[PDB]
Amino acid sequence: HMVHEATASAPVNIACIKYWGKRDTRLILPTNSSLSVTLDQDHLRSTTTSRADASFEAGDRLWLNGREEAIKEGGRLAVCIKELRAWRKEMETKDKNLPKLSEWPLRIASYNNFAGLASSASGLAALVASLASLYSLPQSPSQLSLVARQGSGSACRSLFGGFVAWREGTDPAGSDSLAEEVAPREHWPEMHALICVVSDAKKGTSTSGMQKTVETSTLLQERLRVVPKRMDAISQAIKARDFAEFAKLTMADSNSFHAVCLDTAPPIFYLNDVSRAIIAVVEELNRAAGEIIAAYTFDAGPNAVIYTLEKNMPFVLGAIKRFFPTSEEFESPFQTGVRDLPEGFNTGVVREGGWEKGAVKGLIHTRVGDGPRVLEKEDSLLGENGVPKVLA
Amino acid sequence: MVHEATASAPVNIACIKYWGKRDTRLILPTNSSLSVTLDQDHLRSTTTSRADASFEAGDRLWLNGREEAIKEGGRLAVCIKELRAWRKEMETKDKNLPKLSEWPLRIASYNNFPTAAGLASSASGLAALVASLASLYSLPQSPSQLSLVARQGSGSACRSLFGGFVAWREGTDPAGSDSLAEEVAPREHWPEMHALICVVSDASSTSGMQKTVETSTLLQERLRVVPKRMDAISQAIKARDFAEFAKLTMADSNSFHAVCLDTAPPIFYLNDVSRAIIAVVEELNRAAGEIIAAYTFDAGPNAVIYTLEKNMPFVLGAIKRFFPTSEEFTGVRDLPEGFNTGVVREGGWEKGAVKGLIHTRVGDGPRVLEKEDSLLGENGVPKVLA
Ligand SMILES: Nc1ncnc2[nH]cnc12
Ligand SMILES: Nc1ncnc2[nH]cnc12
Repeated sequence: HMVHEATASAPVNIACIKYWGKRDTRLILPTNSSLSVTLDQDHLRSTTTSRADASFEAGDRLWLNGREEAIKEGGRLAVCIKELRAWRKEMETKDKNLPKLSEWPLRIASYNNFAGLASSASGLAALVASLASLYSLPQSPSQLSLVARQGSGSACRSLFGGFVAWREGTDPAGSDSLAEEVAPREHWPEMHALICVVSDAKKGTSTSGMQKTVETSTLLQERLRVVPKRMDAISQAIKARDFAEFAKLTMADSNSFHAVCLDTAPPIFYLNDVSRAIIAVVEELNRAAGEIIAAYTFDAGPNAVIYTLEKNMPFVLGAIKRFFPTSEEFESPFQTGVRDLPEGFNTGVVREGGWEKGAVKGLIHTRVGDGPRVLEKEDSLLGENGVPKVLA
Repeated sequence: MVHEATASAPVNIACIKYWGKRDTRLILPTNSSLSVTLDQDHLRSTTTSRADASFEAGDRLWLNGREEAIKEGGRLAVCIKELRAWRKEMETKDKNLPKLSEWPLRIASYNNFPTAAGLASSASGLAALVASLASLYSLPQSPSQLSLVARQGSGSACRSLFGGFVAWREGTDPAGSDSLAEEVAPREHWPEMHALICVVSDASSTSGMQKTVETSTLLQERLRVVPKRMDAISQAIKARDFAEFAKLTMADSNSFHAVCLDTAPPIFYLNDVSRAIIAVVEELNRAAGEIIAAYTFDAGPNAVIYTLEKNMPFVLGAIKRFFPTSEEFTGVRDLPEGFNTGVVREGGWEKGAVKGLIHTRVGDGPRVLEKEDSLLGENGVPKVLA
């Protein structure tokens, strides 16, 4: 009984130039280009096993984190599977001797090792990489990113390692809305990142959200004029390894994104009081250093990502650890240490009384990473009958 | 013959926000703004001015019982100089008048704001100084003309020279002659307009706003949008259309805080309690089936919630349901049916997260007061000293 199965992981990525707004909601074509750093799969990843077998019971089945997920026709997962099956069928049409993998049911199981960390970009990228390997697709990562983009917009940027653009494109059919390497991981491997996972228990109760910004935010129209300039500038900065300009652009575009969220009617809020305190600390770190050594950025929630070159991570750790005692124990994967605040650091930028333990829940030290990884049989999430090994 | 005048001036709250100066010396703004003047029965700044030929040379001023320096070329000094010059014009035309302009000034001011409210006081404070000196000197100048002096001395002070609904017109004259306040509608036009100030627990405007001017790209689009909001909100006020007034007020408040966020470094005034109040007001409007309340936020986390007098019980009820207030600081209605309490953290907020509530309403312009209201003793020193 021959087994046709592939397992792949894909990385998380954190946008420096933010995706926020679609011009086509079905194809997921964006209102502007975006640009991200791919993070190290040694620390954060999604992993997906896909198997096709002529003897599986009819109908595809998919599990996420051990719970079966319905694959409704037309939805994000179904569309991705349909496009990748079509590319496999094309191979079979050209070479009639190939086994007819495209005709068989799929069994798919995925897990991430993650807090409020956005899991859809790495998750859909892992699905695409896994199925592309299962089907031995000839398509390039760029071509595969067209499919990932339709599962979840920022998933397309997780098809590459290093520093990665999503080019907005101008084709109404989306053929040029895809990811592109701006610089590979080996160009600037010292780019590290500290993720600050923030408690968010004082609020009430993104795809629906960002379209409300498109519909109602007057300030968004100026953001769309500014983003191309930041794309060009941050690409130059990465190519030049100019950390200060990379950092300035990253902080400016993060704040720009949260600004147009605030300008939405009704307003959209993601930063919380802890997020703002982390910004104050990073801003004061750069000021006291007399040099921009760290850059915060925030996606659609209060967690901070702080970019810094490895050599300056002890300053970032020192500042965060000084003001934000964590409930989770912290070990750097590299045993990176902690340095005292630069002389002149104004501790008054943090509230009187400080922050209670757990206001920041925990820290994750990671760095710029490679693209998706095809794994070995040993890593499979599926048992011998095609049902996941772990069911929640 | 004692020459002494006491006047009060109101606080005002901008619906269309002033944020950004095109001229920092004359205080000319990057855009027009528009506010509601609040009732001096509730919040007021009060200033007594006296001129006397036998005072010791040099003007003196006290604020809340503490003496304040009036250095030449400073804001207060230039304000006094301009008003003195208008008085000297009177004495030139009428040689019989006493030479009040030639005599030293003793000035005392006080505001009645609640302890720890976080309310900005410089605007009503300078408006009261201007009204008091104009009364002392018997100046003929109109409120509009006086607002030029208030504007130069303290910006949005110019909008407190009028009651009701007041515009600060940005003007185009580089010397500022047309950057002044103008009445959009008097208090009597819409006296039903009430306001609930929510004093929020909070763990620099002048320098701050110029950083936004220097660094915010989104500000440049805000400056294109504000004239549209000014026209629309003036029409809504004239039509007494609360829902349109409310939408514009909430939109421009959020626009202001957005360009603060887009400043480099970013400026943050709203906090998590501010955000919760916004969630409650928006859900109140939804559950009520019509817009009955409008939040707005200035340079800090305090909320001001506009509402017609008849709907204040709903607004007060919703705020007191989720934000129990402090001891250190009225009929209420239950939440409308269908209000989703999920828009607030479970169980609401701790007591004192909102410290207290001030219920006020649209009010008239500055008031000239009586001898009994004087802040000065017989010798021209304040009655109450710190
Ligand atoms: N790991 C994953 N695989 C597929 N879809 C996902 N959506 C979120 N995470 C996912
Ligand atoms: N009442 C007042 N008088 C003068 N200047 C002030 N600044 C703030 N409040 C004031």
